[PDB]
Formats: sequence, structure tokens, C-alpha cells
Amino acid sequence: KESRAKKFQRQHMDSSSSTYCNQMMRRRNMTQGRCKPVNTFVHEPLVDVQNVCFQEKVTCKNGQGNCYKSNSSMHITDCRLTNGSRYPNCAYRTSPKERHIIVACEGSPYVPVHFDASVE
Amino acid sequence: KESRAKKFQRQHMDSSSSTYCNQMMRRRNMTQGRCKPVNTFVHEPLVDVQNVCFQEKVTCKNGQGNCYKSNSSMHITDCRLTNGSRYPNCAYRTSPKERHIIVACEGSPYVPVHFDASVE
Ligand code: NA
Repeated sequence: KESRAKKFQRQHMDSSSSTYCNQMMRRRNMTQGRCKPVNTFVHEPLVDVQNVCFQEKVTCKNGQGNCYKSNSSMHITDCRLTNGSRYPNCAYRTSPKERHIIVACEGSPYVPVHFDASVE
Repeated sequence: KESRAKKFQRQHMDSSSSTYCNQMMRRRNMTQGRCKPVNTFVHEPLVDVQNVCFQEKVTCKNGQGNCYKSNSSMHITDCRLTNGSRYPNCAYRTSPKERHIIVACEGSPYVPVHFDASVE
């Protein structure tokens, strides 16, 4: 009753991750008052990301503040607003990647406070 | 009232991926009667995976049938059962990766029917 092809779908396909940005940009309030054009989410334990503040210091994109690059590449997702989107209708392409992340850190305790960029 | 650090958490952290395999292995029935020890899920449009049947032919892992390797590397997730797990409680480590996928295809229409392996 279950075809080989359907069973391959059931066992190895999950294209639904495509829905992730639309869901999360909204849930996390980056579509209040404006559609945030780009955003990156990091899928790692908080602690691991926090530790980056004590890894390789580098120059922030704009030359301002103190930035740090992850020793390891990390799982992230880039969300990009579609060209067609107009507030209050915010749709996003979801792009999973493995990349080193660059964060800006400050304060006491010294912790991440901006996502600067990612890198191959 | 929202600290810069909390805002970074809200805008760029999502550590919840670590439970993906536990959820999906269950939802897709690979924890009925047994804990399936390993499994891979592909996060790409179905169509893009189907098109692999028309990309580079290669030898299947066990030398049997017709297998094909993706031109591009694709977003996937490997699930590995933990050594401690015992049916009916199946816990999995979730490992996102970018890899070329190798599928076996057959039939008319010619479509994927087994996940053979992945490759760097
Ligand atoms: Na699809």
C-alpha cells in the first residue's frame, strides 16, 4: 500500500524547513512596523555563541566596536525578504548554511550584542 | 527595557533545532516497534531532489541498482540514535550538514526510492 517513492518521501524528505523564516521573523517581532529586510539566526547552544566573544578578534564590518569570529563554522539560517513583499506582508526566503559567524560583544559580562556577518 | 543581549537572543538565537530528530523520527513513524538507528532528511524542494535522478550516475554503496549524485551540495540532517536509547524512548543527536546526496532511482516516472549516502 505504501509505494517505494512515498516511503522515500516519508523517510528522507523535509522540505517544510522552507517555512522557517516566515514563521520566526514574525514570532520574534522582526515584522512589527516594518519588514526587517535581512536577518540571520544561529542554531547552536547559547553558550557556544557566547564563547565566540573570546575567540578570534577581528574588525567589524563597519570598522566600529569589537567583533569576534567563531573558531568553528556553525549552523545558521539567513532570511531575506522577497522583492515583492510590502509591509504588513512580509515573506522571506529561507537559506540554511554552515558558516563561521562574526559577532560584536560588549558589557560585563562580556556577551554578544550584534550579529556582524558570516564567512566561508 | 530590553537589553542589547536579550535582543540579540531574540533576533539571532534558535538553539531549539537540537530536538528536531527526536520529533521527526517519531512523527514520520521511524520509532514504531523499534528505534531506527540512523536516518537522513533532506531539506530541499522535492523537485530538486527528483532531478538528481538525471544528474551524475555513480555506483550504489553496495554495488546494486542505479544511483545518482547531486550536482550541488544540499541541506540535510543526519539523525543518530544515542547509545543509551532503548525502545520505546528514542533519542537522537541532530547533525545538520551541507553534503552532496546520493539517491537510487527507478520506475516510470523515474524517481528517487532510496537514500544511498552523502558526500563532501
Ligand atoms: Na517541495
